[PDB]
Amino acid sequence: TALVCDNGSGLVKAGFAGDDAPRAVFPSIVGRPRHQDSYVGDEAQSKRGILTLKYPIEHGIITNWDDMEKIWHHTFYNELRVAPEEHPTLLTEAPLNPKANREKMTQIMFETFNVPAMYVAIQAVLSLYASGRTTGIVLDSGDGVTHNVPIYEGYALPHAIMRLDLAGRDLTDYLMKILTERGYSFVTTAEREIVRDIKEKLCYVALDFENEMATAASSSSLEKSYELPDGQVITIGNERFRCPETLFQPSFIGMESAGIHETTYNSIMKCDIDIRKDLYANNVMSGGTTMYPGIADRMQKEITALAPSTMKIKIIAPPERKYSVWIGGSILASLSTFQQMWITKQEYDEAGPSIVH
Amino acid sequence: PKVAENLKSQLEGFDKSKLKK
Ligand SMILES: Nc1ncnc2c1ncn2[C@@H]1O[C@H](COP(=O)(O)OP(=O)(O)OP(=O)(O)O)[C@@H](O)[C@H]1O
Ligand SMILES: [Mg+2]
Repeated sequence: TALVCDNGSGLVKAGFAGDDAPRAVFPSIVGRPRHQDSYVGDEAQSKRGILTLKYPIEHGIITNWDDMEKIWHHTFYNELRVAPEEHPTLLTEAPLNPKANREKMTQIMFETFNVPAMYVAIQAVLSLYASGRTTGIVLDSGDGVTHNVPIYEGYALPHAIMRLDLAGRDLTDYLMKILTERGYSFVTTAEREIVRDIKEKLCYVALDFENEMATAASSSSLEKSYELPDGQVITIGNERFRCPETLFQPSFIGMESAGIHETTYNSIMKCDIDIRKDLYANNVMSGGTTMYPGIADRMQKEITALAPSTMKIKIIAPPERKYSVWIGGSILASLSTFQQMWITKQEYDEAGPSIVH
Repeated sequence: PKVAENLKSQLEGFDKSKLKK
């Protein structure tokens, strides 16, 4: 059988090809004994007191190989429960990943785990392949990085990619910060979870930000209540959309980036003029941080206004967009016509990690 | 110059309904 594994800063979604949903979903963290012997995932989170925590993937790029090596070990043996020697493994990388990083992924896959074969693809491509498409621009928005990724006939256009170094993680802080600013106490990492649960259950993108500011002030209709595990009722009103707006107006945390809507526009205008129309109608979204209600609506509005007045603009926000990366990699890796794309061990033995190119 | 077109076809034609649960 073929394995599918998506390596995020935030979450390692894993499982088997031909499945519609990953069996293993866990934080992307290696833990080691602080003093005086190692855990991965939810077991590294639950024992964060006596273990030194680490995010080997931060911002999409694998930064430390021993840690990520421990996280691949754990994916095989604990979460999935497989012998890696007998399964093709499709691994996903970030956009604009350095060659050296991509060479090291292959070198390690054939040499530590001795896979029968492997392939690497690009997340954005995989969320496109999931929606039925091979052309278009994908908004990929995870825990620690965000991307615009244009794609023509199956392939990402590297020179036209755009990156926003702000994702779900940054919107949690900002919220945490904002509720703090209003009398509340949210310091430790382990209180963060509360705020994150506030962020996901309750936050939303304002279709128009100033109308919405006007609405939250003139009425109680947008006020929400959430009950801490300690007993207090936090009533949030405008916090609900002020948090996610940071995607479109990042200077809410002090950045210089334009929002995900201009970067969607730029990333289209660095493309062949004749493919542009196809991007505009195929603007698919993906990642947990694109899960906010009203995002594809607000995107539509912002692009319409940036794009010539007659341009058909369609934004696709598949209801399962949180897993599309993996869902695309599951589909890809089982089709009959992909099977001879796998780098085999013997191609590798004769060519080296540079074959991955 | 041959590998793409068939993969494109399987990819665009795929029914996700075909994926196990
Ligand atoms: N229902 C939801 N609504 C809004 N945001 C969410 C929701 N669920 C998860 N998120 C946010 O998205 C992030 C996880 O998304 P995802 O699994 O796409 O990230 P990832 O691939 O690990 O990101 P990276 O590519 O940096 O690794 C978390 O920060 C989480 O707060
Ligand atoms: Mg991701």
